[PDB]
Amino acid sequence: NPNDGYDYMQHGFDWPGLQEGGTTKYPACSGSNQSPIDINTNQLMEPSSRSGTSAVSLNGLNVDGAQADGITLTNAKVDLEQGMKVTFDQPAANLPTIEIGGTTKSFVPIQFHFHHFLSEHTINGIHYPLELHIVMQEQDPADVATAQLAVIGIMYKYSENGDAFLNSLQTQIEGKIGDGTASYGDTGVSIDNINVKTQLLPSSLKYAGYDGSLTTPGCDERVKWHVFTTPREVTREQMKLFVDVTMGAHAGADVVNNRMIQDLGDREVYKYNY
Ligand code: NA
Ligand SMILES: [Zn+2]
Repeated sequence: NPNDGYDYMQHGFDWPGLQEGGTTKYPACSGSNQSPIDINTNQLMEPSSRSGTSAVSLNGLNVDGAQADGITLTNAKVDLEQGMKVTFDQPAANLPTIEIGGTTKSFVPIQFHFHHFLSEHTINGIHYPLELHIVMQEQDPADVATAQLAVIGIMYKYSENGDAFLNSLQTQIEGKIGDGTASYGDTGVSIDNINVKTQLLPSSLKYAGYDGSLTTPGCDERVKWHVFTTPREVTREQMKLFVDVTMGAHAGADVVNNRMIQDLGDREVYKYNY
């Protein structure tokens, strides 16, 4: 019930073949620059060998939000259903940039969401219990439907010590469910402002970048991926929030919402800040 024309029962294995009225529903899900992928750290190439795309200048994302040129996601809201999407007022200053096809472009964070219980990307063949995707869109694109996107992927490994931001989100949500001001399935539920640098970015800026796609249909190949290789931490107790919210919203929802890894094909993956 959460997604419309597809689900995660086969982790997307079925997506490229779905047809309706003898017409293929998601032709781009069969492309050759699909995401997610495995990140083999011993095979990462040097950034200068990547044609057409530079490292991201994190700018305001990597400056304490309390600072003048630090970004704070404001008027933040979370959807109480699978993926727990968080939306907020569009940042307009200190935007991160990426030089693409020779042009430096600014990127605007538009939402962030989660892939819970199994990560979409793997690092050296290993999955993480949680992967956060901060989705950014190039500023003023020609058409929003075909806009260049940049996504930041952040992993969380199981640990005996949970993450601070996840704790706050869990506390806020569990509190609103408890006092009746929010119900599972509600969308755009208010939550506290978020300090990108202190609450979301991991402890090291090391990341793997490559050319990829959306990991949900239509799988459009318009994403510059930045997968940070140092994980944050999460406890099984914090992971319970995702099940409660996901099944509380739709009894038929898939609690493990990861698309399977895809063929790298002729792409290389590059290492940044190593
Ligand atoms: Na600030
Ligand atoms: Zn995602």
